[PDB]
Amino acid sequence: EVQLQQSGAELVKPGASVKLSCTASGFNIKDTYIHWVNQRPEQGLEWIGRIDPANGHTQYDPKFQGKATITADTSSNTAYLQLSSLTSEDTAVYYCATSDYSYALDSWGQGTSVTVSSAKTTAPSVYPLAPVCTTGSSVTLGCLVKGYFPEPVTLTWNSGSLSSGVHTFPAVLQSDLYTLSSSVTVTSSTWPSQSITCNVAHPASSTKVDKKIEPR
Amino acid sequence: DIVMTQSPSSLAMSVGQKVTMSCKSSQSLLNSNNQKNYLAWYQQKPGQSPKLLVYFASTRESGVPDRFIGSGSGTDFTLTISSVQAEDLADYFCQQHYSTPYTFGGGTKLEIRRADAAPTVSIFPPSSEQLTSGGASVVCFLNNFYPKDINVKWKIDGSERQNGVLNSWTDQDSKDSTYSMSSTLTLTKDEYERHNSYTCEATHKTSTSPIVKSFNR
Amino acid sequence: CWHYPPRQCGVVSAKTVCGPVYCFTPSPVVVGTTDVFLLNSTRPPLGSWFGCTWMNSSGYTKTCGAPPCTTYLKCGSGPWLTPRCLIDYPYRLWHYPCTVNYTIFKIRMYVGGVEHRLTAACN
Ligand SMILES: *[C@@H]1O[C@H](CO)[C@@H](O)[C@H](O)[C@H]1NC(C)=O
Ligand SMILES: *[C@@H]1O[C@H](CO)[C@@H](O)[C@H](O)[C@H]1NC(C)=O
Repeated sequence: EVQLQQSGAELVKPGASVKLSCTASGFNIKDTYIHWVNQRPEQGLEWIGRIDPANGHTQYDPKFQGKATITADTSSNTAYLQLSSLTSEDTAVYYCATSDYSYALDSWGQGTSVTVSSAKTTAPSVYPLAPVCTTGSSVTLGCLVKGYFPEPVTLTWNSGSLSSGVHTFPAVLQSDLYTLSSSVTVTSSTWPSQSITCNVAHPASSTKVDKKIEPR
Repeated sequence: DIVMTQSPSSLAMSVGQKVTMSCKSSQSLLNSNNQKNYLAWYQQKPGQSPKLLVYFASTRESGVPDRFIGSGSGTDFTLTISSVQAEDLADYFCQQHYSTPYTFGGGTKLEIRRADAAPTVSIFPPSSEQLTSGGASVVCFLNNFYPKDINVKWKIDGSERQNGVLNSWTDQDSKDSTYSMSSTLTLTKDEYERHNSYTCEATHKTSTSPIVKSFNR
Repeated sequence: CWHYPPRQCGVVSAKTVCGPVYCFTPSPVVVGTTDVFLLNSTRPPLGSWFGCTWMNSSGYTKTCGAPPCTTYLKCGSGPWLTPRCLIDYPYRLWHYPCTVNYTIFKIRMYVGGVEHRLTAACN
């Protein structure tokens, strides 16, 4: 199976430079073109360039010439995208993709989220949201992930085991701290007594918090 | 560069109906030596990475449902979903993969039309942990409603509060086709302690009557 | 080339080959000794390789396939995908010198539902 594993999220100051990696498995990257594409928040897709890992030969969208550099290391089946002199306008999700001779993009990595900002990293406070002080054969718990930076965080309920009934909401806002929330709805039974915990990772601040939800 | 233009910007159809969207290139994508048109279609489900549906205008990618059908030639292209499914909600992109730079269309957002649904509402007071760190957020969840457009009035003692309140919508659900929404009134710990009580009102087209959740203390 | 379509693979002596023995799954792999010989295999949805290619002492490019009947999936006997194209690999230009004029292309191929990425030299 053709698979592309991309490196983790990046915070990077303006003017600075960052290097992303794309690691392929289940095939040899020599036999493909590896492309990079970006997607700015709520926006469309845009080709950056590609490389022939058999060649080293690269092609770019002239507009990215000078700011993007694609390379590849065939001994580790990995391609790289180096970006330099970044600005806020480059804040985006960066994807790598395979093509054959056709250049149609047939397989895609999960993407790498790159935030360009002067703001300092901040870990979030994580607040268990319990219902007020009973049961209409349905009950909803909440998790409030507050005041962090940058995007992203990952939230799960009891380590992913609990998934249906889950609504996790896109982060806001602010000045300049993000706030995110998640609701989980379960059958009024198994809560309480069977305990529900939301699990939040803010990778940027190396934060990993499990907050059990408890009756007030 | 070749300009790609997609139509329409958004789409809404109910499950089972036929879906149609189009793509115009500023010039021919026809490889003469090949008699192939180098146009591709991609699907991007919310929070996921794009995935290839069709390439060479009409050749369907391996592992892609037969309901997905790309057609046309020259400078006019269409992607059609013969009978749409709940899971097909996505942004759809065309791309010419003919010449560098391989340019993409601006995308068509496909949504699923379904029956009206009123939200399930839940109000949550600030946790203890947050009140120690000196703050107070009241959180209101409005889940599994349709259509997207909903309004939340946060009432503190019958008097509307419109500052400190933040709102956030999910994308459309890939199974029941609803939306959910989070509303979070955040005040000062003692602004929260100075007052009582706290209410959020969910006014939807689905009723004359507001769904209302509240609490005291 | 000399082209030559070949017979079932069978066992080749652990002392006749000069260099490596490549087999094509269609992906180019390199087979070895005991646990370089026994290239027995049916077509790779079910079985290991479509065919192989090596080089005896005399400097002759030896090939072997499976019993001859994408049409390559049904019945292919090694490196050749079409009469005009063969699967590229390190020892391609040794094993197939007549093909140095061939243009190389990157391609995709499905075998029993698993995707292979190959480079092909054509014409
Ligand atoms: C090499 O191959 C040629 C032709 O296939 C054959 O006649 C010869 O016997 C082979 N020599 C050895 C040492 O295998
Ligand atoms: C490649 O095709 C051309 C055109 O028919 C011809 O030279 C020959 O068939 C092939 N060349 C070689 C070296 O096999």
